[PDB]
Amino acid sequence: MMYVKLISSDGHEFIVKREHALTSGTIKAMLSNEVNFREIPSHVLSKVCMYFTYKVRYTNSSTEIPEFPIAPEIALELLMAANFLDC
Amino acid sequence: MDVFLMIRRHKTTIFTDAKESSTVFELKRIVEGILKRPPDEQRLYKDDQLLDDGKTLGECGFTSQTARPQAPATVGLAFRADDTFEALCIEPFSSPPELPDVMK
Amino acid sequence: VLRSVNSREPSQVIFCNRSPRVVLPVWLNFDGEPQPYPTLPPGTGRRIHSYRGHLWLFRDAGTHDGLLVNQTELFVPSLNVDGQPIFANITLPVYTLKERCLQVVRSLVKPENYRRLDIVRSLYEDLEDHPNVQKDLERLT
Ligand SMILES: CC(=O)NC1(C(=O)N[C@H](C(=O)N2C[C@H](O)C[C@H]2C(=O)NCc2ccc(-c3scnc3C)cc2)C(C)(C)C)CC1
Repeated sequence: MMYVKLISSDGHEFIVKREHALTSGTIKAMLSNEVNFREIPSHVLSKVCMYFTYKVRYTNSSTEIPEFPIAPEIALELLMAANFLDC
Repeated sequence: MDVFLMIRRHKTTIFTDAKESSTVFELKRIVEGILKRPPDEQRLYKDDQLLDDGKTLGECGFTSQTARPQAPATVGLAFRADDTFEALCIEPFSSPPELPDVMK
Repeated sequence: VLRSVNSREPSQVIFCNRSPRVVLPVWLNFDGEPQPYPTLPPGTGRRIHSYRGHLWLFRDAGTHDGLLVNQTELFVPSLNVDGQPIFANITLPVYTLKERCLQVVRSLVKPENYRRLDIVRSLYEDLEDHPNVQKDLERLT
């Protein structure tokens, strides 16, 4: 299986499936196997990775869909990341 | 049934899934393909508890309704350098700032 | 363009709310005006009387966020076979991460304060441009 490494501004290294990371057109362009994000800290990028897993699992599925949870304290930063990543 | 995991050591975090019926040892083979260290140089943990190779992830408390895609369960990881194993160390994620006033 | 047909052929329907939101059903009348109907609490169901060729869509009653019905945007009652009703299963879509972040930020900040947020102008416009049925009717056309 092909994995890629996404690195947060504080040096946390997140290893995810390549297919999952291609959810983002921005990440695809940065690849085309490691990407550094200078403006995205780990408490945000970890959530981004969890969104990829959630999306791939529940897209085109029958089983009832649960809400994607976002704590108030990270919502503003997560919004800015999602805008940059187009996801 | 699929379980969704974060496998964590120091500042490394791997997102992956596995079967509830799969074994601890089989999860080490997954880590081996990604980080290039064999099973005999790996220890896996749930919180502070060392996991035995022969046990299933289900037996050890990773079940499909607690290890969810949007909220995966954590498995700790320690490597052996030379003769002995390092202690389990997982660096915490960064802290969010204060909520702005207009969000209170 | 998008409007119910006046067929007068009865059709019984179960509205089943399999979402965690409060649900607003909306009937598109014979001139295409949206007409709101009583809400459904999370997890609950109602047996209602509608007609063949009538158009319905479903929204979050508090925010107007978009919801799906049998995996799509619009629901049209069909012919009942053997007296059994048609099921309208109402669910959350998989929202984009951006739209979900906008939902959460909208639920915490009063509209007058969107401009005090420290973000690019385009995201302030994205917040202000909140979900709305008329907007989506124009899109669907
Ligand atoms: C008299 C007449 O015009 N009959 C016809 C018709 O189309 N009637 C419409 C009608 O009865 N409709 C339109 C929609 O198909 C639904 C249906 C109606 O109003 N059914 C009653 C009803 C009441 C409550 C609810 C709901 S929705 C959530 N909770 C409830 C209880 C659903 C349906 C209406 C023009 C009177 C609004 C021509 C066949």
